[PDB]
Amino acid sequence: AKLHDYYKDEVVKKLMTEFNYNSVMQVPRVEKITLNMGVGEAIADKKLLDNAAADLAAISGQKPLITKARKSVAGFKIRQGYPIGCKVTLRGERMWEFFERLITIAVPRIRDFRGLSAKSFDGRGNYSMGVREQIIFPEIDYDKVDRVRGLDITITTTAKSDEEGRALLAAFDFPFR
Amino acid sequence: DKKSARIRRATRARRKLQELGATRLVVHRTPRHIYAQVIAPNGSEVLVAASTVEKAIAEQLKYTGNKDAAAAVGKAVAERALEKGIKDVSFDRSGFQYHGRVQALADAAREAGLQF
Amino acid sequence: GIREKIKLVSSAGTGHFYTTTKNKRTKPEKLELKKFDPVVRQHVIYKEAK
Amino acid sequence: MLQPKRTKFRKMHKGRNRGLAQGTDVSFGSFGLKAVGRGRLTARQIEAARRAMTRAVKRQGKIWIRVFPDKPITEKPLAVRMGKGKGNVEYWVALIQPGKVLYEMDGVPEELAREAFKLAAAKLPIKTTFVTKTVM
Amino acid sequence: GSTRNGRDSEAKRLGVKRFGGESVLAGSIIVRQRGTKFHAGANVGCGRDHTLFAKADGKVKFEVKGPKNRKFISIEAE
Amino acid sequence: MKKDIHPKYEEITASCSCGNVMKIRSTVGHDLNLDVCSKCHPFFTGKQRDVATGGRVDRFNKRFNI
RNA sequence: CGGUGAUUGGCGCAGCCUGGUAGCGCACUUCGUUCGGGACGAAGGGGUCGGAGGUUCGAAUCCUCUAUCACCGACCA
RNA sequence: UGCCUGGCGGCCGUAGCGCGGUGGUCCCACCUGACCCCAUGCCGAACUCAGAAGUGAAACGCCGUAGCGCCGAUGGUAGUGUGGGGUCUCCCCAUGCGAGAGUAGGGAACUGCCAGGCAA
RNA sequence: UCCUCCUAAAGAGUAACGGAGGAGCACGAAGGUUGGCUAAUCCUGGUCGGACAUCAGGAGGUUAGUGCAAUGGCAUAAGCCAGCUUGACUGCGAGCGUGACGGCGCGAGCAGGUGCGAAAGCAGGUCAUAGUGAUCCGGUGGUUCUGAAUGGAAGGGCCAUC
RNA sequence: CGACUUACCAACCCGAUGCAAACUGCGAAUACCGGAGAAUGUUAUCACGGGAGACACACGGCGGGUGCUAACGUCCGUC
RNA sequence: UAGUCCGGAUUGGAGUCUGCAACUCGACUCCAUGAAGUCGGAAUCGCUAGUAAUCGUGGAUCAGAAUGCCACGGUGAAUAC
Repeated sequence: AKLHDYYKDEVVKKLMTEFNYNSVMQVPRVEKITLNMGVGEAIADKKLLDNAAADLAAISGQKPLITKARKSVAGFKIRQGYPIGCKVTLRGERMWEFFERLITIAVPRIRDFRGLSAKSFDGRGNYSMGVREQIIFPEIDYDKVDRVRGLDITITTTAKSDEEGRALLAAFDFPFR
Repeated sequence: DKKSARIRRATRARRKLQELGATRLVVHRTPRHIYAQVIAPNGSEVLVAASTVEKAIAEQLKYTGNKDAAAAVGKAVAERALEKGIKDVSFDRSGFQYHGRVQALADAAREAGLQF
Repeated sequence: GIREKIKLVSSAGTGHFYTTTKNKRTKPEKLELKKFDPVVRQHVIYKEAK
Repeated sequence: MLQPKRTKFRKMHKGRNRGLAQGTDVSFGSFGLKAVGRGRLTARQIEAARRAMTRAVKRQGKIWIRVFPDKPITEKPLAVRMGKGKGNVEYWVALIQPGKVLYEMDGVPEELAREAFKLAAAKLPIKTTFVTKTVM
Repeated sequence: GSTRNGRDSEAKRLGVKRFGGESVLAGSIIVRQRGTKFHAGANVGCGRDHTLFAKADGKVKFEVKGPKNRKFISIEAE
Repeated sequence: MKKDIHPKYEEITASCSCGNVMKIRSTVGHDLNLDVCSKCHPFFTGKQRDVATGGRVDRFNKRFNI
């Protein structure tokens, strides 16, 4: 958590002059980082989900939870209560360490990288990015994996507008294509 | 919501408990100044009310809102409940899990002589 | 039709038994229920039989 | 023929036609065709009284149809005895109370609307009258 | 031709048996009903068929309580 | 956090070709050798070679020689 | 007038019973043999189950209404 | 005795939504750290523990605002018990009851017990 | 034969070859207790991924769910999840409802023995209403109740049951 | 691989308008249950015992299903 | 022993020659790219001696433009009961 203490008196102090806040609790704070992995093809192989659950054990810092199907559709042959994905909702102490490792030594590992999209906001201030490889994280030994499908990082903040949550990530230099 | 989710949580232990006409012990756990009171079965009046917000309790305690402060409330309730001739009560969790300060307030009442 | 009937015979000294039904072709395991025995006035574990 | 689309039930009861009407005030147009007698209008009678009325007010203008049948009527076939089930649905009637405005019209003079509602009133089994949109 | 209906059932004889202020001996069925149309109140029990049976030889009295206004059935004690 | 179900959280020391030694908490193992970091990456110089790429008049005058 | 049972490739049949796939004999397209056709070998293409409207996560399959395609009837005065 | 606040009730939209303003010495909430009591079908987000640096931001309480929701007259109309009548698939008369919808209007809740702060 | 709505005329009941649908099952968890939680359908963003799989946020409010066709009911949730268990127990049962009757249905409370919960308390099945047939005769086990002179036994009777 | 003109059909809310036995954010009059009271009625009320008959109904008003809001038609509830 | 340092199509950029001029519509070079293809169904072709098979060179045509045609050599079989 190097950039956790950097948040306390170089990011909150910066945001008090960009949107003229009157209280110290009016600053947008980040709440959680959720790592979905939409495997999808677990109807054919059950161990494909177990290899997908092993990738989040190295990319994140803890064990994933498999996600059952909410509804049931026939266009993809899934039933009610079938594991079709896996998620890691990391927050608290280990999220400042994961956000440190992501934007510094994992975003420049993206093949054919130009910059992150600055319009990927949900109208509230919650950013969501999507990567297409596992090899952007150094924890994978490149020989145990057999699937191109990566994951998607969702950063949930406590902002209200898209511009208000844009200035929160802008302190971490967050390359902004 | 945090407040209204606890009101519906305790309503099973409120509507059933007042159907029997039992003099209930309602606790209210708070991170500072935990409360507890004895309520008559009509629901509109109380009999015994004591907590750490009074100056007769918090002067003998270092911090109000931990386990040994909750033990001082449940002892002070049972010493005043026996003065009114009230022996048999029924404990009400009021939407709090019976693990920590709401257990030590209930353990200290069963040590002093409040039979429930 | 599918759910046939069985007989839970007491393992105690008496011959009192409860009757019930159990689907054999889906859950073929025997029952090990623990009901009250009115002869011994005990709570003896019952076992499945025919 | 004004016919409903996917009703909840195929066949309903006969029902009485007691009471008064609700559509009394002329709302959409300026001149209305208000009913006086108590009867009912089958689905062919609205469409037949529309052809003899729209042609007299030559197609410029606008005509509102304030009634819709949504009520099935059964009919037993010939040489069929009583009972043995309910008859088959043949046509659709609109229960007309006294005071119900049938048609409305706007965009025509008062003389053209007078000599056109009379052409539609001769197609209907009920006695109608000529009404005008009043203020308030 | 033929018909496909003509089937119904033994009317269940539901509704309220004992009305308003009308002394009922404990255990007396008051309301026999499908669901909890009428809810059990003071001194009145609810069965496994939502039959609110009396529990104290007294009167009856229906009410409306809470914030849902559910006729409620209590028992004045005389 | 729970026990016996989560992977190891041993602190390692990463290093890139720019000499930017930065310690992180991860699950790689013994050590980590990296290529680039958030600094010394062609993201602010990568767009420099993209704006002045297009153009055909200046391509023509190199074959005109005067 | 009803009642019983089907309407699936250009032809007509299995598949429905017991819901998760549309298949067979022909024909047609191309190549091969023959001077050339016919025949014969090889590769391949073509319907998405009459229509609507239920049931379920899902319908050719399960139910109801329809259209004309066959068979069975239609009493005794 | 007043203003506040917290817990427990009656009543349940005249009581609920929206907008604007305001509250922190009390109280309350956010928050702080979690090795430990406990616990996440992963995460201490929830629950639980030990404390009080900061804020009233989110939540909650209070006030104003009718922009909605809601209450609701008086009169009229429909309907109908009893006794008669008619151009009797419907309607009227005598008498008794009397809607629903709509209008004027009211309307930003009232109050009981106990504890704490403050002014008296 | 049974269950749900309407006809059925605001207590109950009420017919027709009247109008619409279902049942002759299932479950040892889909039951009991304790603890916690609130969806459907849309909108935006995001790797394969698209109208619809999984993740984040907003509106919305029970239009969702309740094993099963319908009605009534459900936020204290009867809906969902997890831990422990078998009260889906025996002998009763004041008091009513509904039937001409055979019958059917609810049931406070007592004794014994347990299950859950710290405790107050709940549990003698499933949110309720269909999932079913009387007797005779015969079979299985227990109980010396009787047992044709006496002592047994066979056969009868009672209980559980096919 | 991208799209310019757009006589036309048209989902949800918004304003207005009707309909429904299987729709009810509303809601009567009658009818039914229980309690108090004056008057009247040969106890007209209930239970038990002896004896039956009857269980083919018809019409008129009112609320209806059905038939064609046809029948001295048929099936219901009350008088 | 892998579609792999096999194979070279397709395609982008930069050029050389020829010709009055190379977009339709030439040949060649440099860099980059990497496809189908893993011995081929019915059926069918050529060959018994320097023959088949494999490799390169030269000429005509021609300003430039061949895998085609015409010729020249290097290695060099098997079988014909």
